[PDB]
Amino acid sequence: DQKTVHDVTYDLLRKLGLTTVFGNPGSTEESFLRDFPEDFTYVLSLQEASALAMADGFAQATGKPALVNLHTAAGTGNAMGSLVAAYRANTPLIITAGQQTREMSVVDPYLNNPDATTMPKPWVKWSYEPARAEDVPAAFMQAYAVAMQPPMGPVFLSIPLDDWDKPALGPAAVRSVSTRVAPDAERLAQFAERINAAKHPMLVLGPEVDRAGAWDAGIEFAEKLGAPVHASALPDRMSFPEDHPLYAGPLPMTIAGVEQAVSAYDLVVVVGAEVFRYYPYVPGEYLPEGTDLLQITADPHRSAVAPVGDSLVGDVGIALSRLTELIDTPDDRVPPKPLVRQRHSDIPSTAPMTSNAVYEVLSNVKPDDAAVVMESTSTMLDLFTWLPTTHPASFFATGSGGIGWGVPAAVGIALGDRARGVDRTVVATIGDGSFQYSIQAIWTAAQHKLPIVFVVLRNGEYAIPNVPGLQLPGLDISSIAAGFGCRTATVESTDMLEAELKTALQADGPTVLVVPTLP
Amino acid sequence: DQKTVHDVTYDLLRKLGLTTVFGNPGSTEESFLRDFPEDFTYVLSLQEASALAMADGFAQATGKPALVNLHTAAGTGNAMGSLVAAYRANTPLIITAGQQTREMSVVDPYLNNPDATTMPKPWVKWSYEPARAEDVPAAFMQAYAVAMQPPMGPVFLSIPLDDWDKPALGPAAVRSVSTRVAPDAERLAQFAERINAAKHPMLVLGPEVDRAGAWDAGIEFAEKLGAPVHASALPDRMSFPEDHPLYAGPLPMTIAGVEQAVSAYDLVVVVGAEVFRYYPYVPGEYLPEGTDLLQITADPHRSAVAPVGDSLVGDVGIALSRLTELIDTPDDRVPPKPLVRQRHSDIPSTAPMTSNAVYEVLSNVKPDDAAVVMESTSTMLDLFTWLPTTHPASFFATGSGGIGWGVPAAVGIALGDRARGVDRTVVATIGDGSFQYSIQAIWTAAQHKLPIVFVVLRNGEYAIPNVPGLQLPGLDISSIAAGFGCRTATVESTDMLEAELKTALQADGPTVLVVPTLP
Amino acid sequence: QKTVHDVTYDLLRKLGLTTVFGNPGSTEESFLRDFPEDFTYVLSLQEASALAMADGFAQATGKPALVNLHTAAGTGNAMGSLVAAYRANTPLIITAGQQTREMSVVDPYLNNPDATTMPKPWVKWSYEPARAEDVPAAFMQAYAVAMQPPMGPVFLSIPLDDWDKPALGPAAVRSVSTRVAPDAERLAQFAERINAAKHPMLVLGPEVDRAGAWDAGIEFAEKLGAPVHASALPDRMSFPEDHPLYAGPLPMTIAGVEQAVSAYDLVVVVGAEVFRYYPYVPGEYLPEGTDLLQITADPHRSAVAPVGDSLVGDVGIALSRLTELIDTPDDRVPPKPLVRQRHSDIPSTAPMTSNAVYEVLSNVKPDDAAVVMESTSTMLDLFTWLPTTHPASFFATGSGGIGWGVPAAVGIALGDRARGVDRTVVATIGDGSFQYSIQAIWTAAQHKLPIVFVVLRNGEYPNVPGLQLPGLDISSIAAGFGCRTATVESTDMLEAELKTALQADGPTVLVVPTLPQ
Ligand SMILES: [Mg+2]
Ligand SMILES: [Mg+2]
Ligand SMILES: [Mg+2]
Repeated sequence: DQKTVHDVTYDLLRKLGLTTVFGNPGSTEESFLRDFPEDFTYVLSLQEASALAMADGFAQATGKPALVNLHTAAGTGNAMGSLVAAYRANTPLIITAGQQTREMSVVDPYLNNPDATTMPKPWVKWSYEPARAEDVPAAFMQAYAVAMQPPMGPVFLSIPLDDWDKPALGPAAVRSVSTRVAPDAERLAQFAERINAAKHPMLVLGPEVDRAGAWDAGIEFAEKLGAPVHASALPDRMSFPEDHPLYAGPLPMTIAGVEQAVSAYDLVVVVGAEVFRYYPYVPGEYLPEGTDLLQITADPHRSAVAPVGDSLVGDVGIALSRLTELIDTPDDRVPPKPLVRQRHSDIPSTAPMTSNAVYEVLSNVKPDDAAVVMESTSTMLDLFTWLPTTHPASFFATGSGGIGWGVPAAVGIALGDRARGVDRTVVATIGDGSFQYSIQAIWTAAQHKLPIVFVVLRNGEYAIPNVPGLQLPGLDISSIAAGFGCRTATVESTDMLEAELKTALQADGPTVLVVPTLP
Repeated sequence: DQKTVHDVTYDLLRKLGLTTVFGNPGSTEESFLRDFPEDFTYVLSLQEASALAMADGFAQATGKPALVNLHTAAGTGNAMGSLVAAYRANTPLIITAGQQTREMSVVDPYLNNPDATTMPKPWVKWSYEPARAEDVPAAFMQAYAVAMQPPMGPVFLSIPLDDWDKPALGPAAVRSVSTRVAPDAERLAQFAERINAAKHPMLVLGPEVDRAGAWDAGIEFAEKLGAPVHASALPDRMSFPEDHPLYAGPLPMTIAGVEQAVSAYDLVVVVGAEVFRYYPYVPGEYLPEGTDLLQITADPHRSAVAPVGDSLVGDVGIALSRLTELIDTPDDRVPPKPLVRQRHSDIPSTAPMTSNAVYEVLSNVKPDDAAVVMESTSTMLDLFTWLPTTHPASFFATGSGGIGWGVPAAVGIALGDRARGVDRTVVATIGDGSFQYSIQAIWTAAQHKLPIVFVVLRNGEYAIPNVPGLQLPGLDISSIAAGFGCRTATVESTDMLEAELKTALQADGPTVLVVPTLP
Repeated sequence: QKTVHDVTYDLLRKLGLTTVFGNPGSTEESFLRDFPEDFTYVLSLQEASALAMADGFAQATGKPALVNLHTAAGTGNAMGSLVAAYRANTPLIITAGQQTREMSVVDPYLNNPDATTMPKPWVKWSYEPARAEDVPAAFMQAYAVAMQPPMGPVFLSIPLDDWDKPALGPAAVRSVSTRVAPDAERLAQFAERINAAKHPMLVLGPEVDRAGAWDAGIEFAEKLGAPVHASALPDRMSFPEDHPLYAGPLPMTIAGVEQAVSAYDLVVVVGAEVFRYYPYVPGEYLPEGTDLLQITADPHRSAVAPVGDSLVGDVGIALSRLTELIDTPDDRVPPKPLVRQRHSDIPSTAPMTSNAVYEVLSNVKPDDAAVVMESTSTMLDLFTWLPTTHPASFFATGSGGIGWGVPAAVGIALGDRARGVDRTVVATIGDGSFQYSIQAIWTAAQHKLPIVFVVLRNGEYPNVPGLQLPGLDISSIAAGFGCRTATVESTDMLEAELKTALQADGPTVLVVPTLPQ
């Protein structure tokens, strides 16, 4: 009748709010999952890359940590790609895996996970296997503490399967931690003074802003400062309304490009974005002479690696509210030149159509409060042109740039919306290559009847001389989708796209719309 | 006109025989894959877990190392589960990933893979990123050297994308290494003396024997010794003919079970198997009093972790041939009690049928020289009963116990058979849960028109109190298979199974046969 | 025309990293070549001493310091000191030479393969640049990582051919946050919880002194009016031990601390671990009815706490702000000042008790001296006779590992001299501890540092082997390394030799025969 480690750990998890587990069960996790409490929810994915990316989307949508459970070394390993994405997104995930029993692990038995704590390195804030069964509950509290303290991120706990049935020491202590630190006030005041002195400042608001819930504070600061506001290149979140008069669009993604974009300004203020998220290499100066840079981030790693600038560490939400109070109202600052999207319509059109046609049709039917998930690199321009983000927490893309994230993340986001009482649709625009990586995640969408519309752009190739492995012939994506239980159609025209979109928006459960598009 | 690192590295790869690359291409790998030589082959998989497991099967079937190419941290991470399997199988894989350019990596740009060498740890023999572009070719030679020296295993090389276009130092030196070491002759002679002295010896021949090409040598030794011959529990390879009069079947998979199985013997000789591959925990003595143990393995890690016994390190093929010469012909050794399979027939039967029905139908139609790939844990007894392995290199299962291996490994094995000029069919029996993990691999089978028959046992659940996540409703596996380009049928009876099997064996290209079976 | 070497030293000068501690070897030659005239190289005879000396120098100056070590071998020799620097949150930039990129692929002699793994898990960051041209930016990055809170050591491995390559241009000079502030809203909740307490108790730990928050701590403590404990096993002391609210160090066991807090309804832990336990004696971490708040600059220390609600933030900022936030408590009947049981063993002949030794010390110790302590067995005597009354005036090993105090004392004195603080360092070191890093006293002699090493000689560190230290003439060893020395025969002679040592130029080693205990 004594409480076991299992009893008191689930009791702690409930108090912490960790009542949803994403995973794929195996033998080494049976003692953990056995007698799963009735008020907890287990979300099954067919493959671990999907489980962890789903948890990532869930955690991001709920603004709360999520628990993942993986099958020893094999399952942990399958999730390592999604782990990089979660780590780059600063998502508070508690990743657990079963481990062989302490009674046999010394002989390295079948499905042992030797040196388990090394495996997820270097992509976790913390990796741990308790020295004894009795500390499993405190280890969970600690995992939550590490994950949730800034900057947030995933952690790993390996638990020998025999631990769970051991007598507990007693109830687990329930702790709470700082999820924010504030900027040093004296340094923040120094930054404000430098900002007041600028003649031609520019403001960059990156993904940390939306993740801090600081959308409104960013707007209030941006409007007082009166400067043009850029977003991050290659954003995994969007943190400032893209229809705002001050919006100047995403930064370029190269050194030379950013150099040229900032050369008009005497000061760049970067809040919640890296300095800078560069992708392809085009040589230049990180910062052109005559342009100074300030950086504000909650992640000391991001200020540490910055090639240039003066930085400070602090929650970006606190920083923005405070900066608003500290800066002067500029004297007659000249309104930035409005951002103009080169829109032209390719509607109507028959399949195969341009990606430009596809995104315009989407913008005509997309509900105003829908969330957009993006995983189609060849079509970023189309998303920018036709689907501006105008609400907080309504745009998501891979934290790392690795694909196979958006499909399971969409399932996680919709599960998250349902848990937090938000009624909206998730629209995911995914390339056909990207769609294949974690295609099995759509089964979970169908199983939970999630309002997700997956719009798959089928052009028969990957989004990239004589390079092998780019072509994707011989895929009937509708059959696969139907096979996994999703509603589906292959669209023949912009009219059919529009009509199927309207039907999908009203359906119970997810739909996969396959849209043939041009290469 | 000067040779680049790219020129001379592919020249070296060709000389080494590394002319097939398994992977999934990305931006950070473009400079590697560009101008891919015409006589090389690129095998595309839709997801990295599949790419690496496919390479694993290819390498095992060809008896030669294979090259894998993965997309920076994201792609490396997606493959980590299959990496554990390859590492546990001692498969010589050279795993490479692209890395961000040396011109920008210091600022941790998008898709950088910081501390890349730590990531695949602890599941590689060696992990390396060259200190300069010019050493890339020597680093490949070294990767091959480490992978190929005993015990074989996978290695990891991370290559900054800018390296490939740098001027080479000159042609790369071509080296060759030992792929075997021999047992210390004086210690092996000591072991032979101990064997001569046994009154009731037993012999265990594990997966290293088949991987060493030592099938015949194992038979010759086993026949001279006259002892019963067990196989490994949970075998990833089978190394001794299962229809042999001396065959006593696989060992049990628990401590108590093995204890009881070996207690009749005064000496257990374990060649090329772990001591012992235990799975579930049932307490006992590793070795009962009165029973001694000798262990011979090419992997010092396996002798190091053994709880009991005297061991020696050496190639198992060399050891077996030599032991044959060293041991006495036993005087009138009593023939072991024959192994009797509890066969009873459930043919004919309508769907859903017993797994016993399914495997008997398979045994009636399976070509004698077919390879079997196994990934259906709830049906190991059926495989044992109806599909004995009677040829070398004709049985394969996951190295680690992690599922999602057999489907892509089957594709790799068939590609391997085609490369090495062996004409045979691969029959893969896969559970429905297992089939989902790396389901996209079947697209590669269809793209290369491989003679693979995937027999999927659909019982609606995973092969395992109150445990969540075991049920798999709402999957139409035929639609998915057809969607990926494979021939397919859903069988309704043993008659239909037999007929579809015969049709599949004659088809060009793979077939997925979905067989409804009982829970 | 400018090389990587040129622009890196230029950047280091601008960062203030102008003193280098180490012992140079072949693989460092290219780094140290043409060492600029305005930089200072402090040589130690062994690497453990070099890093611990850099630790003390950085703690004393309140600035980062650079350490340069000889490839795998030299880095390895310093790993024990690295643990101490890492536990103390000292911002040290540790560099080591590496074999040339031209050869390292063949694993040549003195190569350091997988260099970045070696100092793990005891650095915040470990790195070997992907190319020569990134070396200057790597140094800026190392500074950034070490200096951002919580501070700590980092490791850079530099292939020896990198230094002579052409630089890309001047290195960008960046500045970073060295503090974050508490979340104001969370701090305000903590303040409310403090106001609601009937009988709170305050713990002030080593972070407070490292943040220069001695005054803020006094101000807050005096307004709250609660008893004030210090950390067990302190590496710094942050609150005057002659203050009327001072209750002494916490016990060092679970059962002990459980008992110590049981009178209080709320424990407020600022800049101390929760809690620094050493021997195991079982209990509950907190008794029922006692709650705990924890404020630390190190997220690791809040993460591992077994109990409590915590927040992360600079402890100086938190203290100053808490003072403004809490109520003025009413009806103050103040806790009575701590009464130490003091009974003299003076005068006395050697071998004397440590009780005698410390009282003699208290009689002659300059009021503004720094104490460096490494004698676990005599902590009670230090508490009894040598209370810490000024900020930044007590130092002991960050980790618990011995061999730290001697080199640290050398670095502290060099740091005082660098920052223009005129004071004496008094180090009280057991005779076993004095041996680990005894070569460090050579650097003290070489730089003529005002350090008085008081070595408590009792011939030991049961039944456990390896505890006996016979056949050591420490006085002759010290003189051999160039230090003034004396073996004292009585309290009178101890006192006399102390006065001479405090007046002498350069360090003195006083060997004091003490009774075992
Ligand atoms: Mg495409
Ligand atoms: Mg099944
Ligand atoms: Mg002593």
